[PDB]
Amino acid sequence: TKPARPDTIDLDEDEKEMLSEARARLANTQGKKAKRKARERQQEESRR
Amino acid sequence: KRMKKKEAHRDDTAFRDYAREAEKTYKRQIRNMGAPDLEKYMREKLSAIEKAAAA
Amino acid sequence: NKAPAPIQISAEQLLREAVDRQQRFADLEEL
Amino acid sequence: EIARNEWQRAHFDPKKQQVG
Amino acid sequence: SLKRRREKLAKSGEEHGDVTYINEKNKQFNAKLARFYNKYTAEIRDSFERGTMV
Amino acid sequence: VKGGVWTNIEDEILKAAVSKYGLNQWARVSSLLARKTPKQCKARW
Amino acid sequence: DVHPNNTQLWIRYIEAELKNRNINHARNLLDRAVTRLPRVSKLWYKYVYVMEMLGDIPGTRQVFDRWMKWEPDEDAWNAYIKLEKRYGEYERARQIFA
RNA sequence: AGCUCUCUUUGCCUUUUGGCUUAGAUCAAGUGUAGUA
Repeated sequence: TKPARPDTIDLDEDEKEMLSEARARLANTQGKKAKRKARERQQEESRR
Repeated sequence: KRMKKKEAHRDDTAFRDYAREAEKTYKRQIRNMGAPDLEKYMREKLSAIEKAAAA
Repeated sequence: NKAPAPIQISAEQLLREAVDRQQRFADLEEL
Repeated sequence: EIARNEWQRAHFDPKKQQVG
Repeated sequence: SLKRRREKLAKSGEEHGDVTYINEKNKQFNAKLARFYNKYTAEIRDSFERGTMV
Repeated sequence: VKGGVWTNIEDEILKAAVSKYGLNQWARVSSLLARKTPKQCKARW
Repeated sequence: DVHPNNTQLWIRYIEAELKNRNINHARNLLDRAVTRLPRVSKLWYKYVYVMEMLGDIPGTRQVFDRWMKWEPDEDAWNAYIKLEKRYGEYERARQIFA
């Protein structure tokens, strides 16, 4: 219920890694099978 | 007539159905014909009259 | 330095770095 | 037109097809 | 037809406005969601912009 | 520690994860965060 | 065979036949298209436009006669009257008004 | 008046979220120091 805590000029490493993981997970779209199929299509084109 | 035709063009911009667009594109293509070659049609009319009278 | 940062992070910021971090033939046989 | 299409098939060259 | 396709892609390639999407298809879907839902959800957008009342 | 006072960084990550995931999926939203449970994120929202 | 009554497939196949200068093939195709879908005015409009572009004014007239046999909307009658008014031919436009 | 150039506007959907069930079901975590030189 309390409003917030203001930030710092010198961020701690926990906010840095949390923001980096949020950026990494905020853009993930595909699953394992779609990623595997894209990688296999790239490998098949390379082999051809 | 020009102002009422352009007003009808503005009123007909929204997609109503496919026959309306068909009429619009046909009118546009007939406009892009230009003037017909009436002298040419005169020549094939005379030539067809000649060969049909020979026939 | 525990003063508030001048550029406060928002969610659309996270969206902005989320967006940015995403032939001739010799013969007829290969034709 | 069938004969002309046969002629165009028998003389096709994949040289100017690369440019659009 | 090719000229109209190229012009539509060029006009869709501009990042004018707030970004919410993550992909190109996401951008097109969010544009469609706007084009239908502004007239019903502009009040909610106002509430989100102000940071206060519904 | 699981809990604690809420920061602005945690609040903005919560809002971004709500944007990407919705309101019926709080375990993923808590998995973006580090010190907050799904119930704590839901209560903060 | 998969999509018999698709007007877009008919239009693209007539166009693909025309852009390779296969005129008689495409005219057979347009006959098939206006036989299968006589109530799609797009196919009739393309058919009269194609046989007006290639000269052939009596052919355009007999295609319009088939279309008028199918009793279309007022737009096709106006198009037929405009066809006959363009190349002189006012009395035949009078029978078209009849 | 028409033709062309650039811009604007309208129309435009142009690729513009394949299903189902018990929201299918679940899901904290190593550590993290430093009297005296």
